Amino acid sequence: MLEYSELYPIQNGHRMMQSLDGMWKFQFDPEEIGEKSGWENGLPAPVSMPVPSSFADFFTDHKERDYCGDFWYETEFYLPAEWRNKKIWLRFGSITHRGTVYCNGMEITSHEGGFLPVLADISTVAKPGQVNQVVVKINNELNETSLPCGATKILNNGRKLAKPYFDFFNYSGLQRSVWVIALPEESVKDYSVDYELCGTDALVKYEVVTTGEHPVIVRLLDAEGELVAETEGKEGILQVANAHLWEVRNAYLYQIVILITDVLDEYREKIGIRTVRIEGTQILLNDRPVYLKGFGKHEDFSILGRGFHWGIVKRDFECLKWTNANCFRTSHYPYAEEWYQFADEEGFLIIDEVPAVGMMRSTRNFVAAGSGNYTYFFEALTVPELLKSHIADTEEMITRDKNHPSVIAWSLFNEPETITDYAYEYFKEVFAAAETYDFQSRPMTGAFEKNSKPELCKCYPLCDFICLNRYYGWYISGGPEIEEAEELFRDEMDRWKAKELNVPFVFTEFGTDTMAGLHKLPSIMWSEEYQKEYLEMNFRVFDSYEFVQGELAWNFADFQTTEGIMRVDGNHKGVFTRDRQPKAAAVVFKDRWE
Amino acid sequence: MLEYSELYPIQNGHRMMQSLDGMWKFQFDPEEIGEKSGWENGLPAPVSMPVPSSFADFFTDHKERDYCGDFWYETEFYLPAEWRNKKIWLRFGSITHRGTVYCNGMEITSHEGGFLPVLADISTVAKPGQVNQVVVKINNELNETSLPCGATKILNNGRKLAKPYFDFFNYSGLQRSVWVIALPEESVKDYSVDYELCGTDALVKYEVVTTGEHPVIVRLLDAEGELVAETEGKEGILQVANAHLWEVRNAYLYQIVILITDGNGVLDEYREKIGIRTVRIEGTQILLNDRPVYLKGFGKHEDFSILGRGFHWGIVKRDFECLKWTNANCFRTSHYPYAEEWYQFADEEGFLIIDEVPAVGMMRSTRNFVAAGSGNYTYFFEALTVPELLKSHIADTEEMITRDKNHPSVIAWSLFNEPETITDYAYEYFKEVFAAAETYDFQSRPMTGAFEKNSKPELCKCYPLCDFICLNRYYGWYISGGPEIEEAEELFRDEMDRWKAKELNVPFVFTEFGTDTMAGLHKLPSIMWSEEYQKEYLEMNFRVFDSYEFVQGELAWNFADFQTTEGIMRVDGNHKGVFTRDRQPKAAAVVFKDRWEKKN
Ligand SMILES: [Cl-]
Ligand SMILES: [Cl-]
Repeated sequence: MLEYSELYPIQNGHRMMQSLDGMWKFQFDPEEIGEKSGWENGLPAPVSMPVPSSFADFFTDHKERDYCGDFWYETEFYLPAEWRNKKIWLRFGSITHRGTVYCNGMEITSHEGGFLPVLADISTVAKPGQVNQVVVKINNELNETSLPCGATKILNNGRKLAKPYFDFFNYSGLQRSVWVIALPEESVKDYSVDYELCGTDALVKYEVVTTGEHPVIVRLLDAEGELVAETEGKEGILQVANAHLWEVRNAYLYQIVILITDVLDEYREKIGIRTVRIEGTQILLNDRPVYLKGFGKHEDFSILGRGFHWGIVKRDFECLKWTNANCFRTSHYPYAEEWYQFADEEGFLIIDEVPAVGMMRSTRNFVAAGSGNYTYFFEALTVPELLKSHIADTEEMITRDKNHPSVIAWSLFNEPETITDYAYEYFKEVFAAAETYDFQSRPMTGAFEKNSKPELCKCYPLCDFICLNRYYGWYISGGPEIEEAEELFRDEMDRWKAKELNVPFVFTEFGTDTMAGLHKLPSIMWSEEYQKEYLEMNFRVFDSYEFVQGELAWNFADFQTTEGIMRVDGNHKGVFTRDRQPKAAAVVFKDRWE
Repeated sequence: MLEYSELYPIQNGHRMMQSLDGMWKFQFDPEEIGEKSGWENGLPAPVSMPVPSSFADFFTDHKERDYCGDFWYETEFYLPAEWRNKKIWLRFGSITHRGTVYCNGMEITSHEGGFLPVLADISTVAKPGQVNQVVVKINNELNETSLPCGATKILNNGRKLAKPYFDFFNYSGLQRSVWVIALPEESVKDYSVDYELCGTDALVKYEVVTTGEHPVIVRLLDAEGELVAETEGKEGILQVANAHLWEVRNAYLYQIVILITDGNGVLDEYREKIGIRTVRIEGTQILLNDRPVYLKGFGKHEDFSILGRGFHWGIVKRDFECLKWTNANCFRTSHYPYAEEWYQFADEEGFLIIDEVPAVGMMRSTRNFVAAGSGNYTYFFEALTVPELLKSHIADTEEMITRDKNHPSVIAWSLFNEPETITDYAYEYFKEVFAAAETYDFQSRPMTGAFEKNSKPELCKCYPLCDFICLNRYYGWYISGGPEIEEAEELFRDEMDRWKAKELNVPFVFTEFGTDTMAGLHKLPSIMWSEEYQKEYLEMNFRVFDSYEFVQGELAWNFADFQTTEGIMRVDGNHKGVFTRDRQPKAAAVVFKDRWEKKN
């Protein structure tokens, strides 16, 4: 279990917080001489770099956009003098992909994983009342011992080029907000809630972790601040009579309030009373079935790359609502915590995905996810280091996101090898670990490439429901062969039906690249009309199987990828353009999903 | 003299700040009932709204995008206990266009002007160690008594529709960051610096304004932190030996430090970075640090996909990397003061700025870009609304100058863009604006504005007031375009020959010239709207500029495609950008890069 708290920062009497967002100093370190040359003390010749954002798309030259290797940030903040006697942490929403944090010259901690928060305890070096310095050494290379997976090519000048095993640009930097926070010396470290429904009434079971021994009181407030339940102890049950349940696209948020007393700490968070259970082939939310309708997405916008902005969230949610979606998948990595906060208010359902993408050794991975070629990926001697990373990223993800009502499943892989017992052994461990970290035991899943065929795949028995990525009519029998493609699709769904697994299937990826404004009569692959015809055919197949309980189309919006001959300025399978405007097919979803 | 400080917020022991950026609560008020119905105490049915951002582009239906009238924002912040016995202010970078601030139920203050900071003293109503509430009524209508000017149509169902007299979309709301801050009870309110060059040495003349009577000392620190000058007094001269001047695209910044002292103690401390440099017009020449400068760059807009005018540092970083690749040294803040961060960063990068008050649309026309050369006068400055418009024009000027005057990057004030000037009612109007501006600026730096074609040499009455003359011309586009471009050139030269013959002996800058250019539209031979036509229009206008000794700058229109109100002459905004709205370059962007690499 973890040496820090994953809880979002708040500001009350006992807990303080100050934003470090703004313009930082930035400098590339291509010869990797920073540590030995005093950069922990300040950067020798930096530039200005916005935070949060991704560094790549600001520059005007290739070597800098495509930089791969070591690079540094530095900034300076004044701590209020009133934060003596408090524990003081730096909280980075993310450090992509790995980094060591230095503060006032001292190395505080290093982290691996570029999509989950990083906590640095600077209590012993922070100078309250004075100006303080923070310096972060970051690395954005890809390998097969960390997620997401890939490789690093050295070119003739010795400069490094990222060669990912995934299909999305390797944005990196400090992409999410950065805080400095003050906690009490005895503090709430973690807590977990589970829900039971008793007719109209409800139980909120909870457990609490603290950095101390003092008694804990837990209060639960309704939307208007009035009290509805109170229990003493670090373990308890809250009784909410005539409970107001969090519903799909109709949220109700209670407020939990955790206290440590003699009052030493207070933590407050919005939660939603709802239950998630798989009965047979159905997904039950509050004991009634739900059908998932929505999109795979990316944290991706012009200029900012993966940088968080609230304006992107607002628009992306006003578009999801306009299509009448109810659900999205945080593909292929946990998002910024603000996305889940807002999903909670709006009643969207989230499949939360750990970044286990790239577990097949292929640099053009999307044509290759149906080629039939096994890459011997889980037979290699780096696999134990990889497994340790994957489990640690699952643990940090679940701890961070488990108390959001919108999060209803965990996706623990996208398009890996599953056709050999080497991969069963691997994934069995991962699921085992995820089952222990989630106090609610909500459904665990992953998304399968076409190569994980019903006859050969070893891993679908680990899944509570099964997610399929399928491109019938695009990478398989596309264009004039599109009727062959429908058959082949039905052929496979027939074989899955024949297995009588009695579990739900969700299509988590299907789509066509579509250039906005390419019209052709008759339609051709890449036009707007072909996208509509494609979707109308996948819909017919989905609607032919009682156990298909969900469609998450790929993608919500055009996004940026590694450049290559099959990628025309990124990936054009969006239903919206990258500036968040709808292609002709968005209307297809809107109508179907009403 | 203003009842508050325009000084950007800092965080030291004496001064603390807290950001309120985030999701605020938002609610439209089409019936205009919020105050009588208690919205000052919280909104009844809100939705969430990013701050900073313009609200318009988030929504999916026209009624909300095109909303005009009253609308309300609300949030809640915790004030640390330790801020008892401090003066506590809310500081909005901007409230667009007018608004009334409420804090814990109480009307604190009102403000008119959508593009400069709003300061609201909440010291008597703030509750430290408790959670506090802010609520703002905003109105984004346009009128003829405030800037920028327009009108307001009432549709048949009672809906208000904005009808601006300007060519940009009427984005509005809380478009810039918002802070709550704590100041000392005796604080630095204001300061001003002027400079004189003394060979290897330099003088920094200054003056400080405080809110009490304890004494001031002023320190000056070089770039590396070391003390290079010190002076007691609220008015002084700092003596910098072996000064590092601030130079175009080669910036050096000192830190100035202003203390209010209680003998051996410190009451207040303010620090800003500044840059020693001098600006002077000598004849037809624009002298920076005693050498001539040719202005090369762009008129810009605070504009970006989804965010509207919302401020983001990444828009800044990208926009400056593009300006550097272009080899520009200049830009004008058309047509309103920008977020302060823009100027802070121009100081680090050494760009020259022309700072523009929002005095645009002073001529009644709703399709006003076909009408800046039409020849039709609209009696704009004889209306009885004009004395009110003058007062808020001066008020915005004083507020812009007080805010921006200490940036090295700011070399001149633009006080109008394309107004009617062919009339003595207009001379009498602008004599007052300029007289006002002269007083608020401690550096008496150059004042100008930008003239439409309508303001001909023989008819214009306002160019005498200008230390240099900015022209917006579109010969080869709105006038005599496409096949007739040969004629557009002779017409252009004929106008310039008349300016020449006046022998005014002042510098002329071209602040607008451009062609709508659709990215990707290629024609051989070229046609108006093709990328090829943009390049040729430009090569033509450069030949004209270069024929006149007194032309000393060229700011092309626009850096980037930007959003306007819609209509038949506007294909999803304005397409005179040299870059796209997503900040990639059309073919005429290298025309600039090459010309400007090889100028000075
Ligand atoms: Cl290059
Ligand atoms: Cl509509």
